[PDB]
Amino acid sequence: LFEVAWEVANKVGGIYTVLQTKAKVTGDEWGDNYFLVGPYTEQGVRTQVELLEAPTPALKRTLDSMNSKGCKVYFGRWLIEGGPLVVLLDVGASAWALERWKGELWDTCNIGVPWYDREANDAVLFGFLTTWFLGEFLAQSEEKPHVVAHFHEWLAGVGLCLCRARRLPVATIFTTHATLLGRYLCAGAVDFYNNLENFNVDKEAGERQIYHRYCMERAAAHCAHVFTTVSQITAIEAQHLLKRKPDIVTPNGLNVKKFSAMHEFQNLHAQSKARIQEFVRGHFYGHLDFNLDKTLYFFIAGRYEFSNKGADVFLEALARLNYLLRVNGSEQTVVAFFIMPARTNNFNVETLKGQAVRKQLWDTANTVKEKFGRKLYESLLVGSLPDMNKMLDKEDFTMMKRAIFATQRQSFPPVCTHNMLDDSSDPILTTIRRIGLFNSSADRVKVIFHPEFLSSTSPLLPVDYEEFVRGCHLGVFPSYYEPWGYTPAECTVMGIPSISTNLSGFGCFMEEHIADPSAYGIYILDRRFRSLDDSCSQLTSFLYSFCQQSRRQRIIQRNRTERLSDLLDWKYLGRYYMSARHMALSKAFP
Amino acid sequence: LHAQSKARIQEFVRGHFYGHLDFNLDKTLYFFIAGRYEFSNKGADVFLEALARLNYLLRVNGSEQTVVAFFIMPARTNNFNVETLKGQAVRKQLWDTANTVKEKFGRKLYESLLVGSLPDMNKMLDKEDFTMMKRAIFATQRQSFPPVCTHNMLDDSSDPILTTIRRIGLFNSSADRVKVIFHPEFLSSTSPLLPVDYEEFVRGCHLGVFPSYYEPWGYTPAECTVMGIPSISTNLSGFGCFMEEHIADPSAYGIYILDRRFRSLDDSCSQLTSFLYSFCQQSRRQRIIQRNRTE
Amino acid sequence: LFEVAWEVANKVGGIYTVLQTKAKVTGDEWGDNYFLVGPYTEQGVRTQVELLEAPTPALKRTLDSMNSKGCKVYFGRWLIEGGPLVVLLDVGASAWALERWKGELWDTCNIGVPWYDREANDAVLFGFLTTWFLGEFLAQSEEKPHVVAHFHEWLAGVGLCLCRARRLPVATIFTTHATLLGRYLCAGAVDFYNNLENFNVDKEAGERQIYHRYCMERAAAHCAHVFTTVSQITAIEAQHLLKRKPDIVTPNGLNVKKFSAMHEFQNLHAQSKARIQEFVRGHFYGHLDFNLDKTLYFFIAGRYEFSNKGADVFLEALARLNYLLRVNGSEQTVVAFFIMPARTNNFNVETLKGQAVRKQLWDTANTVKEKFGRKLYESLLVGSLPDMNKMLDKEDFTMMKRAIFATQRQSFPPVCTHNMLDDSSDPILTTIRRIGLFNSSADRVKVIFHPEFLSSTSPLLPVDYEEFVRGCHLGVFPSYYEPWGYTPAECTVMGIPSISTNLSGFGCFMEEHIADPSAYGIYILDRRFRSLDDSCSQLTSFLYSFCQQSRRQRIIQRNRTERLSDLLDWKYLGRYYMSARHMALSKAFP
Ligand SMILES: O=c1ccn([C@@H]2O[C@H](COP(=O)(O)OP(=O)(O)O)[C@@H](O)[C@H]2O)c(=O)[nH]1
Ligand SMILES: O=c1ccn([C@@H]2O[C@H](COP(=O)(O)OP(=O)(O)O)[C@@H](O)[C@H]2O)c(=O)[nH]1
Ligand SMILES: O=c1ccn([C@@H]2O[C@H](COP(=O)(O)OP(=O)(O)O)[C@@H](O)[C@H]2O)c(=O)[nH]1
Ligand SMILES: O=P(O)(O)OC[C@@H]1O[C@@H](O)[C@H](O)[C@H](O)[C@H]1O
Ligand SMILES: O=P(O)(O)OC[C@@H]1O[C@@H](O)[C@H](O)[C@H](O)[C@H]1O
Ligand SMILES: O=P(O)(O)OC[C@@H]1O[C@@H](O)[C@H](O)[C@H](O)[C@H]1O
Ligand SMILES: OC[C@H]1O[C@H](O)[C@H](O)[C@@H](O)[C@@H]1O
Ligand SMILES: OC[C@H]1O[C@H](O)[C@H](O)[C@@H](O)[C@@H]1O
Ligand SMILES: OC[C@H]1O[C@H](O)[C@H](O)[C@@H](O)[C@@H]1O
Repeated sequence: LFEVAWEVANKVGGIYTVLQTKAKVTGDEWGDNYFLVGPYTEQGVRTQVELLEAPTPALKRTLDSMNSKGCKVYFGRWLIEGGPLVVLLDVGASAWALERWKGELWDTCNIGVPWYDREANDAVLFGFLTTWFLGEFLAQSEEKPHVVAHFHEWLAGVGLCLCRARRLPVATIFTTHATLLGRYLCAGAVDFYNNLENFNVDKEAGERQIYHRYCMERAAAHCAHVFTTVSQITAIEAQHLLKRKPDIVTPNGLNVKKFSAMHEFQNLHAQSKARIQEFVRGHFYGHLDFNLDKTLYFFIAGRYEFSNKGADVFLEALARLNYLLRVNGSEQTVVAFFIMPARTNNFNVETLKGQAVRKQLWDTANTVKEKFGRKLYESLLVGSLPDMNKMLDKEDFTMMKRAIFATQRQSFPPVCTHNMLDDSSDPILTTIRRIGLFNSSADRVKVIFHPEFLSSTSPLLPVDYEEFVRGCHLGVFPSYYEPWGYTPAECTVMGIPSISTNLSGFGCFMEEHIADPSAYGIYILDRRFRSLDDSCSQLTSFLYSFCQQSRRQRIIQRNRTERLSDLLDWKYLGRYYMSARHMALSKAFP
Repeated sequence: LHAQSKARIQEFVRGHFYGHLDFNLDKTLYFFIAGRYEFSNKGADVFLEALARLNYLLRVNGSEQTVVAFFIMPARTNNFNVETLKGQAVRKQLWDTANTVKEKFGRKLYESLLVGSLPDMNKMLDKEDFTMMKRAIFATQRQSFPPVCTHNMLDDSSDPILTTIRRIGLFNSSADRVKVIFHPEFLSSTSPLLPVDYEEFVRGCHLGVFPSYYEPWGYTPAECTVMGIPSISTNLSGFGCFMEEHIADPSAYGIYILDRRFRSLDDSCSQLTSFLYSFCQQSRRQRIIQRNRTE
Repeated sequence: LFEVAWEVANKVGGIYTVLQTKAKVTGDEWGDNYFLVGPYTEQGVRTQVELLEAPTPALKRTLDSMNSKGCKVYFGRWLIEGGPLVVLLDVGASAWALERWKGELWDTCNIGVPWYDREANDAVLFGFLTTWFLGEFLAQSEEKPHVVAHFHEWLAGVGLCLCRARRLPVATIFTTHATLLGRYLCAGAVDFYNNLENFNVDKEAGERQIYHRYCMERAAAHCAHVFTTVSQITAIEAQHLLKRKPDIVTPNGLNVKKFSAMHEFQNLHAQSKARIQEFVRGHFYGHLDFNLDKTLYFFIAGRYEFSNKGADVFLEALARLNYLLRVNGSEQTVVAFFIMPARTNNFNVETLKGQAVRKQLWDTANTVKEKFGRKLYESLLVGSLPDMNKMLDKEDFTMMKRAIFATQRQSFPPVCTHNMLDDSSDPILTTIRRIGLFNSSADRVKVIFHPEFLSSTSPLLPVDYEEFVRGCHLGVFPSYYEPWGYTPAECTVMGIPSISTNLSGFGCFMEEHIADPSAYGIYILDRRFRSLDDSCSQLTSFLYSFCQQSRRQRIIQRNRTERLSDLLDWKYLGRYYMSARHMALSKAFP
């Protein structure tokens, strides 16, 4: 098996997660005949990969057959023990002969990549290197086994045509997880779901680009022995646009972390929410005028797509929910996070300063705490109950007064934790300042935009993504166009209720698998049969309905949402890959 | 008190010089010049010239000693800069990561001691904690040099201190034997960074250099000597004049009286450099004895 | 060099400390030609010794020359890096032929050991083994060097006669640190210092025993090329009783631990006194009616000799000082420790229970402390100064009341921390209950008898001896008969003022080395020209005078006492051993 892809060592939301979750089961069920191919980027990928430059059995012949011939191929383990013997390929090591590879592409399939975008050039170069490695392996192994080559996305789709030109006896499977042409039309301010058969692919390809990419994608789909897509909705645009109906639907699964107790995810949520509460206390210093027990943490994560990931409708719903909470005289407050990576330069002074003063207050309270504890210990040793007024003197009251005065703040807490280099052109900040949300005292919702992926080694918010998601209360992902949707998937795996859409692969998958959804925390939101304003109103209604329920109802809802983890497990969802491999073997050679 | 305050200053230095802790901290001496922001009156130009010269001698002498010189002179700022707060944040993030590995190691060691078997030291730490230590080490990697000013001043092109610092080529580099930290604000016990009031910080330093040209009496050296810290006064100062005829043979009690009346500016700078180097050469025992004599 | 002795691996107050302190300088000045010989006891001595059974250079010939011949010889390092290549000898391994060794002793010097005491039989067996090892080494080394053999005490004195019988060409030095006959006459309720020339050695030897021991000691003194003693007072009884005037006086030194700062011993004293204060709070639970800042810690340590170490006079002085402190209306209190090992079975329930309730109160105060700190942190985060009455609720007051009630105690704290198996015959407890000292509320002095050596791994008092001594305030050692005195020596080395005697080697040594003593914390107490009652009165006066001075005076006195460490340093006191070695070399062979 060869699961060649571009995201194996570099962290990107797509491809990387599905491969990392699949590797364990796909290796334990099959064995050491599982091989993974990907690129090399000088970004720290070697930190997570245990490279094996020295010769190693289980395809030891290529190391002394081709490595010392002007190429660069490594063998790694990934630090994940699913037996993922990964074949890492360097991109910049072999780039001096791009002209001959372009000529080879011209001879074979009249395709290639223009010099405008280096991403696709690197993808094609990696495809050439992968094809050379696979051919060398077949030559060295005397063609005794019939290996199956599987391809993900267009970043590794040139392998299909390269192998078909050379007629290598392998079973070809191609699985596209996102028709990028659909992605770039859905961002073109044009309706995409009302009609699909009225699109002219060649006319649209090129004004927004995606002409060579579309051509190579369709060539791979046609020439691949087995074609596959993520959701049933994915197959719909695949057969209507690429004119190649997928052989079988292959829903995306996850490696659920089973605990010895059913309620351990609740404890993880409690701890992570405590950490988020510490961050909130840091950010809203001098403005802690709202109860923190009535605070709910909403969030929308993923790549920074405004109209595709559904951030405009979420912000409109947040403004409306703020208006209803203000006019209803409610003590509930909602802190909404926005984890969408936009380029910054560093943090702003306000956020780091807020964390600093929060922990300075923590230190001052600690000091008074040890002094009080020592005096109380003396009193208990003597045998007299404290009268509570003889312990604290004038100096510690003086320093508490000084600390309180130092934390006084007149400006409002910032909406962005980082210092972005383009604030006049950022959609999120623009609409935030348009809808009049500035974390004010009167505001019932507080927006925090964290334009960066979460990491466990960050100066502020020392939580990785999974822990932070476990800490939140509701994940709102009203995405207009996205094939499957991972973020709601692990939200429901970790027990957090989520707001999906009927235009999403996750929402569609959970639509017909459960009778009466939204009773299990899956607030499916209709975006196909409703206008934008109606969808915003429905999102506001869903948010308010989540707000009105008490703590017991929230706990019960989280339990019900967690109970659905078995649907997205790779044990249940891995059978489709096995079926695809069986069809590929039957088509190529029994 | 000096030991505790120097420990706090060491924590601040570790925060500021994160990813650049290539110098021994036991060979680090903390000089400072405090008071109101007068350049030619409080003697900040001559101090910076002497700092540059002492850096040159320490570099050409192959010395392991390093000197961190503080400049507490209030100039109007707007807030801190991102680099300094970020440095404190990553320092205490490393502290938290080391703490986490520390509790895990302590629990495993407690289990081993309860069983009755001496640790073999390789069965305790697994792959995950090594992974997070590697990630923490990578996160603290830094390519830019530590800043010379902890705050964000609104006029850097017209500040005398920063101008002469960038003129004398001092940027807290790895090769630099002296590191300059300009803190344009009075110290306070309730500050987000450096949570020390002025007296505690002065107790933590090693030598207070106040080569003031014109000032009537001089308080800063007075409480420096009251708290035991050796000081460098001048014969144009009221404190220096007062201590001149009250003690036979000064500079044997930590009062490095510096002549600025009968000497030119260059000669005064050379004498200040000689005094700084002489303070640098003496060992820990000599420093302790000198602090006792000054107290 | 061969510093053969019985206390090299087993912990005994004498011999062990002097050898362990000397080894560093005597090895750094000379080198790897330094060899140490001692016995083997199955008591954990191998834990502190890195045995080298495998062959090792620097006398590698004996390992393959004699070890595989029915004997048992090891090579060790001691874990002390003074280069102490120690030659460890097993005692029980070679004991099957004691009859032939007894016959050899009869042939050589008409000496030996009767079967009443196994200590001296083991000593003689170890002496035979040492002589065999030394002879084998000379045979293997072709007698190229002229090694010097030095002997300590009568536990290794048979080596002198054994080597003299065989006429081995070595330079013999013998250093007796205690004339044991003097020790056992001074405990016989007979005056010993008024006259020395009127004693009949043979008549006294045997009724109290020490006949064979005395004979072999005097034979070693006569036959040794160089004879040496600890103090000038030691030489006095040596020449008047053994009839062999020592060649030179060899005062006992110590390896002083120099710190980078002069005042570090003050900080060590502060920390150790804090630990002793924790122990006192544990022991006196429910009876902490006295200020702990006015508490002074006196102690008398060493082996359990009542009339020789001066414990009766110390207890009489403690009772008198208690009477004066009571009638003077003083707030000062004195806790007097008695570290004298007597056999026990385990601790008593009261002391362990007291430590337990002390740390239970510590835990309860801690719990209230975290609750208070969290509430205070919330208040400071809000921005409001605490009003100090809204934080503590009824439950934590309830548990503080319950804890206070649980620590109520009606019986007085015990005087002995352990459970001794003979309380009706213990001199210390007998005189304590006679002088009416029971740690009462009215008592101004509190006596704690700890019948065991201090250790760092004890369930209570987790302090080794040096740390505890650093923590105390005054070491009272009014010893009647003891040759030199180590305990006051390291008391003054570590800065603690001490009360020595003019009958002591340390007191005599410090008498003529400093003008006007007792101005440096050395309270020399006259016991030769004064009666017992007068000595007790002088001790009471010294204790009261120490009590009256304030904290500043105590600190200054500790500084002055610490300044005298250079007198007892081995650098200054090691020249006498060098002189003795030079005389031995001159007498044996130039
Ligand atoms: O701060 C973040 C936010 C998102 N993700 C990852 O990004 C993926 C989102 O994938 P999705 O299919 O939702 O959309 P994509 O970002 O791939 O377009 C999830 O698997 C997350 O694990 C992350 O690692 N850190
Ligand atoms: O960070 C600082 C620096 C200086 N000072 C005070 O400023 C005074 C300096 O007075 P001096 O006579 O040296 O000169 P002045 O500043 O009055 O001109 C000293 O007493 C210090 O206590 C302070 O409080 N904090
Ligand atoms: O709790 C104790 C008490 C005493 N000692 C040691 O016992 C020795 C006392 O020797 P000294 O010459 O005072 O009298 P000895 O006990 O040898 O007769 C000192 O060196 C101490 O180090 C000890 O290790 N722990
Ligand atoms: O954050 P909430 O919705 O109020 O949930 C409250 C918390 O949920 C879970 O983490 C646990 O059951 C906690 O015990 C509970 O306090
Ligand atoms: O900072 P230094 O000059 O090296 O002084 C070293 C320190 O001085 C004092 O604070 C104390 O004596 C400390 O015990 C000592 O370690
Ligand atoms: O126990 P005392 O005799 O009262 O001595 C008091 C203590 O002595 C030394 O340990 C130190 O100087 C301490 O700073 C001091 O508090
Ligand atoms: O369909 C699988 C997932 O990965 C894809 O590459 C897309 O980035 C994401 O939107 C999709 O949900
Ligand atoms: O002379 C007394 C002190 O206070 C004065 O006001 C000056 O500011 C200062 O330089 C002087 O040393
Ligand atoms: O004289 C040296 C020291 O060790 C001796 O063996 C005695 O036990 C002790 O009292 C003496 O002070």
